[PDB]
Amino acid sequence: HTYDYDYVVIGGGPGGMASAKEAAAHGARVLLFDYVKPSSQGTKWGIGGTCVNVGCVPKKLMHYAGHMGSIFKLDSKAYGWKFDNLKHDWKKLVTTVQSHIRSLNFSYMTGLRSSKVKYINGLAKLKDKNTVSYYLKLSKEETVTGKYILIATGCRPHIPDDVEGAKELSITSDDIFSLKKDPGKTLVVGASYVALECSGFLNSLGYDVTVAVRSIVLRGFDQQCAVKVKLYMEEQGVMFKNGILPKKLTKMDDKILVEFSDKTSELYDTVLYAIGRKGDIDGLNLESLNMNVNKSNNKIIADHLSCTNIPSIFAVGDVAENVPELAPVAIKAGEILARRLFKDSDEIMDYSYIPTSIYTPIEYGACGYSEEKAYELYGKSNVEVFLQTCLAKLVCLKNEDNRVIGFHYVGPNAGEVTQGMALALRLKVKKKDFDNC
Amino acid sequence: HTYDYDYVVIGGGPGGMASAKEAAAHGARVLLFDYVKPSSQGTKWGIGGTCVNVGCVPKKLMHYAGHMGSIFKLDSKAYGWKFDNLKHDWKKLVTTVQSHIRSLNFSYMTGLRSSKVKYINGLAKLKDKNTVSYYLKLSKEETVTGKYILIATGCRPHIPDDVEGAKELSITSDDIFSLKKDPGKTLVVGASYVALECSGFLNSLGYDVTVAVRSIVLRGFDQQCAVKVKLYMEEQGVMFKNGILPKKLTKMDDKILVEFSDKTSELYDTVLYAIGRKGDIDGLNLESLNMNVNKSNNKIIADHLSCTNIPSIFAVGDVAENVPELAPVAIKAGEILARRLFKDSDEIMDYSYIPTSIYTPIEYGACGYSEEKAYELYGKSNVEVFLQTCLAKLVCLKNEDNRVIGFHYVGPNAGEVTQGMALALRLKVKKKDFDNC
Ligand SMILES: Cc1cc2nc3c(=O)[nH]c(=O)nc-3n(C[C@H](O)[C@H](O)[C@H](O)COP(=O)(O)OP(=O)(O)OC[C@H]3O[C@@H](n4cnc5c(N)ncnc54)[C@H](O)[C@@H]3O)c2cc1C
Ligand SMILES: Cc1cc2nc3c(=O)[nH]c(=O)nc-3n(C[C@H](O)[C@H](O)[C@H](O)COP(=O)(O)OP(=O)(O)OC[C@H]3O[C@@H](n4cnc5c(N)ncnc54)[C@H](O)[C@@H]3O)c2cc1C
Repeated sequence: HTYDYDYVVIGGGPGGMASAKEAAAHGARVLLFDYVKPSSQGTKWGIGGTCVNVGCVPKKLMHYAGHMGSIFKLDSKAYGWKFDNLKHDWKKLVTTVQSHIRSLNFSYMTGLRSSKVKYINGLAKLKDKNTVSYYLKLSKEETVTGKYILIATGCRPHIPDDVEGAKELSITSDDIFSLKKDPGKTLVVGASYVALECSGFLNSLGYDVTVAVRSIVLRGFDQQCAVKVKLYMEEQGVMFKNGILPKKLTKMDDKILVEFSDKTSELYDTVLYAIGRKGDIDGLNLESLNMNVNKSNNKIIADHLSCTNIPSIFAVGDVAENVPELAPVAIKAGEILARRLFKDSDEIMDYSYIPTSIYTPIEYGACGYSEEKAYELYGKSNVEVFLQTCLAKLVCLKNEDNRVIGFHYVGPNAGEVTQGMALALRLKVKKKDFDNC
Repeated sequence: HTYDYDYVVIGGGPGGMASAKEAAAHGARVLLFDYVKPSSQGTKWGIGGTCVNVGCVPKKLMHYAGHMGSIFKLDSKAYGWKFDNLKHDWKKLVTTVQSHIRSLNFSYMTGLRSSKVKYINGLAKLKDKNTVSYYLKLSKEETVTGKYILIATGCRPHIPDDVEGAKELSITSDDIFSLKKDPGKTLVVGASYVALECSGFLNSLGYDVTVAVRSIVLRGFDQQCAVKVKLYMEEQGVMFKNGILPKKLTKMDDKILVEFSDKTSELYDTVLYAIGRKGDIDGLNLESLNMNVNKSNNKIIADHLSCTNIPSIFAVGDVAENVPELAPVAIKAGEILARRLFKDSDEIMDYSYIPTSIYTPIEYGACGYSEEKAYELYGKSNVEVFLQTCLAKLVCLKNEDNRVIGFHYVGPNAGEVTQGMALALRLKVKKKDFDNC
């Protein structure tokens, strides 16, 4: 009618993509934007967003490389295997990782045209409630109109501005997976699942890794398991600086001089910041429409309907506040919105009992409620916990037939196990059913 | 005062163990026998039964050894890991395996007395409805009386008697996990999940294996997958002799000349039989009490309640007919019987939806009815199938909301995936649930 496109998505990640290929799968004409702003270290990559280029894919691949070395050094010789001169080539791992990422970048290209979604390689910005201005990447504007707009820009790794040298001298998850030079003696700053996973496979590869955590590691997860992971990581050679953080970074002849709140200065080889990520919003001119944005984390504020502060606009994925930063949790929410918008669907997003799996030296799969968080919502009185690397932790409700609220496992292949249990939780499994299984 | 014991258990395997302890855990005077008759190659072992000494445990340890290699060969180098002079010491592996097996041997021993279950290391024989005779291990016979008697003697590998030289020249699973000398060029006769697993890890270790099958592999599971597993094993270097079996085995300078039905005669270093296992009942004197036994496999015929024709005697584990040969399936079955007997329990053993995992080169975990099993039971119009190393087979009912009845996954970690999804099936999952997951 009087709109260039019915569906104008901003961001080519799993979410934005997942929704586009869905809106076009129901007739609607969809225009999709995706442009990778270079990292703080000038690193760039192809179409696919975070998960593919600097997330799940490269992360898991790296992990595997680290797990091999771990298997060789711990078990290999005990199981009758004999080998000589065991060494690891960093550049070989990267070339393999980056090679695979590129074969996906192309695999996703030939995917858009197949779904017939007009893809433009340019960074977009909000011109008007129904209009989207953009720059094709030289900068000359080009405007477009759409019946509905989706914001799926996700987030980008956060680096502190108050810390002198941090921004310029350190790297992030954005750079590590395509890093040319050897990581060398590495300092990892943060306690996220990313921070521990990175310092996790770096240590397994045989690097001098050191993690600086302000307070706790894996905040948001069950802390009885979090502590077991940290202890294990410490036994494997990962050293933690508890309560100490970098105050300033200085260059010293191809080495980084890090000064901690400790007043202690230990010069490292590579500094990696993984203190969290904040939504990529600053370039979307949102103040011009007074959108509901969370200042703390820079995310769009979205109701479960996925509707924004403005009726015309929507938000899905890592940009939405309180929405778990997972590839799958982002794909579905995008699928549903497409049906809500173009198939007159009545289904709404389900954010409960989604399983996450941290790929640390010792894996930690989690689905449902933490123990402590289950106490806040239901109280110790009404919450019962059971144990049942063969450790498993089941958190269930006292008052309603010990129905399982949460499930946590710190063991080999936790990712695999937790995924199955996740479906059992949705079917409202109960301890009764477990012991009798 | 009537009998010497309240409970007399013949068999020290998983089933016998689990039961005796559960019986003693509720106030019953329990006597338990266990005596490992030497293999056809004179191989003997400590207390714990099959799973521990010549089953699950060792099998899994061996597989893991082979798996390492497979990682070295296939993936190691691609991930930046370099090394020299890769070799495998068979002896080192057995000493590691056997060491662990012995650590368990002692664990269980100290466990029984810890649960106060009078244990005799003698092989038993039925004297009458509630009297058991046994011989210490010259001979003397000691009788003992019991209110309830349980037989849990499991099975032992089968070697054909019609084939000349087989019994004397060839080996079985009883032998391999403690084999002094190298297996060398190995011929594995049979297609059982044991048959494939063994030839699998032997192959992964780097031996010249050869599997002679009658017709099909893994009869009883979903053939669609059984074909995948065979194909993959072939690509990995396993040679299958289809529809060709040995008709005679001859000795020759430390090698064995195997003459096949093919009219072809080739020579191997080691010939392993895994064509199936038959219940160890022959020496129980059961035919004295006209027991109901399945003639083809020498198994006791069991009640849903684990009852024989003789109400004073019960049967559990692997000796019972149509009872799946899994360590867990024998424990739960042996623990219910105990409660049933000594704690007036009204509970019955459920056999449906029990998960198995085949540790072949490519793992294949299964749970629920097979595709052919489903059809014959429910009908093709009634049943629909859905397919997801990333592919899973779902066999669900058309008529009742596509409730899953069979889950088959051939992948990296089938065991884990199958285990989890197993519980889901018991909760009566639907394809509708899976799609939503
Ligand atoms: C190291 C790491 C490991 C992870 N591992 C896992 C895992 O194992 N499993 C899991 O489920 N999740 C994992 N995640 C999280 C997962 O990657 C994200 O939650 C998922 O990618 C969400 O995608 P999204 O569409 O919401 O945002 P994104 O995937 O980040 O997509 C946003 C895209 O839009 C583009 N863009 C941004 N701004 C603009 C603009 N204004 N104009 C045009 N284009 C723009 C960006 O280039 C970006 O590529 C991991 C994350 C990280 C960092
Ligand atoms: C190679 C192999 C691999 C396997 N892997 C797995 C697996 O991975 N997972 C799984 O769940 N299951 C596995 N199984 C099956 C599992 O081992 C059995 O199903 C389980 O051990 C059942 O034990 P049971 O107590 O019923 O009998 P058994 O374990 O065989 O116990 C019977 C015991 O009684 C003793 N006995 C026999 N006669 C007498 C006598 N008259 N007097 C005194 N004692 C006697 C025998 O010496 C024997 O030790 C495997 C089996 C094999 C052969």
